[PDB]
Amino acid sequence: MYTLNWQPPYDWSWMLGFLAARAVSSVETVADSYYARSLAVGEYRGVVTAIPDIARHTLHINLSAGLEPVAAECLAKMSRLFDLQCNPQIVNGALGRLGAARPGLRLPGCVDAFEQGVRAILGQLVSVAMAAKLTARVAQLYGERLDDFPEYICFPTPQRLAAADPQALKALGMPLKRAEALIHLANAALEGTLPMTIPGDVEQAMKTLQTFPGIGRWTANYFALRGWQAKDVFLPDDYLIKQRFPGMTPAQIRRYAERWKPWRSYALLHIWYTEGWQPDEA
Amino acid sequence: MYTLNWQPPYDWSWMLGFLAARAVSSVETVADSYYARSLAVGEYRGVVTAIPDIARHTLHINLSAGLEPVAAECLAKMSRLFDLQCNPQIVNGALGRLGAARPGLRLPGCVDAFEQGVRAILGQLVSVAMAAKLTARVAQLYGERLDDFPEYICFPTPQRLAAADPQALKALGMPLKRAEALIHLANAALEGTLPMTIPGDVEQAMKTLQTFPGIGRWTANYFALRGWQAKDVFLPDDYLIKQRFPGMTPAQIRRYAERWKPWRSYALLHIWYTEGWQPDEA
Amino acid sequence: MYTLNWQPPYDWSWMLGFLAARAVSSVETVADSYYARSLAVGEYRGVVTAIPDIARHTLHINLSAGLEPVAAECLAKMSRLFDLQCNPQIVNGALGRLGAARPGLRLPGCVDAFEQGVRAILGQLVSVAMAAKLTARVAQLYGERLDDFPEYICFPTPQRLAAADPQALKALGMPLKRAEALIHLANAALEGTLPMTIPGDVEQAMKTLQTFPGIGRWTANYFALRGWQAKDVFLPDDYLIKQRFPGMTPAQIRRYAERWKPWRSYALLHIWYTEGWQPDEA
Amino acid sequence: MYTLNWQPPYDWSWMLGFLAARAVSSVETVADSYYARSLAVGEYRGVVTAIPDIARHTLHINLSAGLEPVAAECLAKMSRLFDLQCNPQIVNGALGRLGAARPGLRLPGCVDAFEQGVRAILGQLVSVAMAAKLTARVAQLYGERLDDFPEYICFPTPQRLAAADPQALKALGMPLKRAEALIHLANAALEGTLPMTIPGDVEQAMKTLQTFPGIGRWTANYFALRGWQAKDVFLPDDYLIKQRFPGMTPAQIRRYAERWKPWRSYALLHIWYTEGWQPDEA
DNA sequence: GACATGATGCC
DNA sequence: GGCATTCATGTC
DNA sequence: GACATGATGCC
DNA sequence: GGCATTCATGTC
Repeated sequence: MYTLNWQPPYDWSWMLGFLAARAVSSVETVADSYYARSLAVGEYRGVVTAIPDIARHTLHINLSAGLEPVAAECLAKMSRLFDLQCNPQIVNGALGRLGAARPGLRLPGCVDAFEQGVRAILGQLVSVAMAAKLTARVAQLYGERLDDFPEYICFPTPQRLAAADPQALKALGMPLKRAEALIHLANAALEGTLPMTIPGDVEQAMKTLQTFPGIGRWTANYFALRGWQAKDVFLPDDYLIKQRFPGMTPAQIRRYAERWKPWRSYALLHIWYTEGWQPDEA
Repeated sequence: MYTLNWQPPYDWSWMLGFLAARAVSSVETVADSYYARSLAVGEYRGVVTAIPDIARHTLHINLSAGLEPVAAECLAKMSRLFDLQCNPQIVNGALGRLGAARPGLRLPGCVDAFEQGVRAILGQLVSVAMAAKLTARVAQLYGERLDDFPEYICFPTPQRLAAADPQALKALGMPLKRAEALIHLANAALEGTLPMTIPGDVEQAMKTLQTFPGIGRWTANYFALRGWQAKDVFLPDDYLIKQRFPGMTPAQIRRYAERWKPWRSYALLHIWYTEGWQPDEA
Repeated sequence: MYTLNWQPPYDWSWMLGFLAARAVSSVETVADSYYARSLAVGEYRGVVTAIPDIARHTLHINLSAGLEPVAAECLAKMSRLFDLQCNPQIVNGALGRLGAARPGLRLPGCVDAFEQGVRAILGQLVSVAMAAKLTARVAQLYGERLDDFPEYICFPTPQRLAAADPQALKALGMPLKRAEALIHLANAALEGTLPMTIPGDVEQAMKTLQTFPGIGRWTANYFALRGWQAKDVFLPDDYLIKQRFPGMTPAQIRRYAERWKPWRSYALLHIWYTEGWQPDEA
Repeated sequence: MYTLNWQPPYDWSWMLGFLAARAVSSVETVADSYYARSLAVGEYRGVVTAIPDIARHTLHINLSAGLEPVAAECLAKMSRLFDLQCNPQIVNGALGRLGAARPGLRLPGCVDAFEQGVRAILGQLVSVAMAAKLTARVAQLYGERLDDFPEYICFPTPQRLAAADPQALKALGMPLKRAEALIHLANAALEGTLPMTIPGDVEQAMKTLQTFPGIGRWTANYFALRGWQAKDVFLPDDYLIKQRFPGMTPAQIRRYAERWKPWRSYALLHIWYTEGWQPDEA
């Protein structure tokens, strides 16, 4: 139905793969040729299906009737998730060989910042597959199901988690703190203290976030990257990044990684996916 | 040449009219058959042009190639500006009579909540034409002209206005406090303190807002209305509203307005743009 | 066994009577000729007895054995409780006829600024009789008893009230918010944010107290008057006072009292205990 | 004239010796057999003199006519300055070896928390001698010279120092930050933010003090020691202490010292005054 | 990983 | 010594 | 109109 | 009485 353009190359397998390693049971559905999920925009809802057209470097988007009144915003969310805006060779041109291996690499964003906020928090300490299982449990319990599509369930809204009880959340399998951090986050959402859109001054914006309970500099950096699609942010405290720069302290990794300015968010993703990348043997 | 749907009726005359009176030179163009303006999404810039198609119950939108990478968000910004989600058959069924004469009414939104904030402030205690000239100045002095279309100019981003001299602003015609308020607002917009999207709790959000220098309840409400497009807001502190509700106080008005919940914003528009209106004896 | 003299006149039947209506059971004993109470200065405990020797305008203070390692401090407390520094000449000369009735009128302070804080808050709304009852109940629940004087119980420390259960204090006959105030006051005392001695800028000090939950303008003034023995404070928003100035709004009364600087506290006392008194409608 | 009791033993030579080394010209006078200094309690000023009576186990204290109205408080201040409450049997008993050679050791207090704070600040980084003359200059400038005894000047009041030009002090001989520190301390004092008396939670009060500009943990501690006469503080950051504990980080010294509570303040002193002192190797 | 705590230089 | 910043610890 | 100040009910 | 909210009122 609706269609959006992107600029070649676009590694859809990599993107669809990435999104799939984090897909949430009953909220998302990832296939080799399309991504599909529940979606809410105020009281409006339904399902969004995105199908790439490698041939016409186009992305087709289908909305269920429930979402039609807000079609546009839906489209905007998808474009932010997929990073259509990305001009692959402006980025690659500044990343030399670091990306040469896969020039179609895009920044996996999100369809909702609050959700991404919840996602980045449950991702603390644990594995990607576990954070997925976890987020599913939280969704299963606090997320509202679709009348129109039973098989689907909407991601928990801010006000549903705000009223949630720590003990209940904790029960799902997370420490008491993690749960409280989630209940705080939802309140800043209702109050509009959590930026749902990429702020002008990202750093300051991030600092503000780290004052939030349960949100450290890692949670803040990663959220900046996914929730805001911040393109020039690196992660010196990331598990892997540590293991990718063996023998270095957070400020040398940051001080090192600052050579990929202003596209560090991309340099980060490349390093994550270059199987055996060791800093330049110089 | 994209296209967006809308449910009829839709008083296009009324809308454009409303947008024309407050149109800012170099920034916006409003003809009786189309609306066009300068737009900026981050660092992407160009010019938007919407052309209502009454036959099709459709809004056509063309995009300056400089905005094609971010077409989706652009389309979303227009849909918010024109209130494309509105199911009038629902709103009017709710207000009954008050909206019987102008069933095609829509809430005139904005293209960017920050811009609309600036606009709200510069709209304080002055005629519409007045403010649309004051503002036009600001956009002339702190705006990013386009190369693709020199004729237009982008609204001042928060970074260009954040680092502005109070006197520099004041000198275009506004108390110093007013120039100060825009400076503040601009800051919250850099550290994500200014909610760029309708928050869950709009009362709370507004209350917070009010602590912002240069912002009172009137400005908060008008901001929530145009900036967030909140549908159940009313301005009992407004100049004309006082006139429409003779000898009645903010409180009296406010609760009389309670009869229109959850669509007090539409009710407002109907009363404003309906000269000679007056409350009942019950 | 200890003497501290005073300048005449000194209305003792009035001082004691006052301290009598407000006397707290099991903590204070007040008769026609002497005053006695439990007293604790840190880990030092014991009873204090005050016996005025009108004939030789000297006050006889006796101290239980446990307080002797801190006699000086006890004496100082006793002297702030009885306003022995007062110079009847200066206040009465400055006041004129206002105090011609009772020149021995003194400013009744306290023995511990925290205690007084707990009294002031409790002295809220209820009658003086009620207050003493309510206060005594708290002392019974949180006070330290004395081995040598089983009939006496020490007034509760901040260390016990900070740890108090608001519901426990509530069950004693006070609104939840009122108990939440005691606890806050108690905590303030622990971190040292409650002035235990008259502060350089009484005014600013008081303004800061009002920021405390539970403390309004009245409590903050009555605290300053009794707890710091500030001599130039007035209670324009007090009950009885309002009666003393019929038809006058706090600001009026208050503008009137300016005529008494800097002995407004003393002024207040006389006007309070001069039943007839009325302003000069000139 | 007045007499205060003290429990034996009391090493008067050491005590008077310690005050002497830090005696401030025109403020204090220290001699083999007595101690004298100016003293103002509100608008009551005069000179205080303390003369120990080894024979009768007592401290004699005379006050100039100016302070007689507030004499009891002068006695209390003196009792705090000379630690008259101290029971050597208790402290020493518990302290063991440490206080075995000089069992008459006492905690040199102060006669005014504020002044003491000032002293703690001015005494930073420089030698006891510097601080003394440094302080002296401050007193001669913002002080209140006594008419009855012109060679004496009352240590400057908060209101006075709060309103001093930070550059005037810089001139007296101190960094501009050491000066703003005084202006700040003085403001806190004007409004009651500076605990003029020992708090319930001494730990929490010190933590708070360090927020004060110019005040660190060292000062915050030294302040709790002399200003509040806290008996359980240690100074693991003192230049000399670090020397008495060679090759031990503050946290280590700190933990070792835990063996002297609740009298770590005394232990400190003892240790301070023992050249070849060193912790037990085991 | 969040978070409190413990271990160079500058001015 | 206060103060800023960057490692390095160590529960939970 | 924002924004100080003063001057009715619900706890 | 604390306290949040409301109706003038004067100012910039």
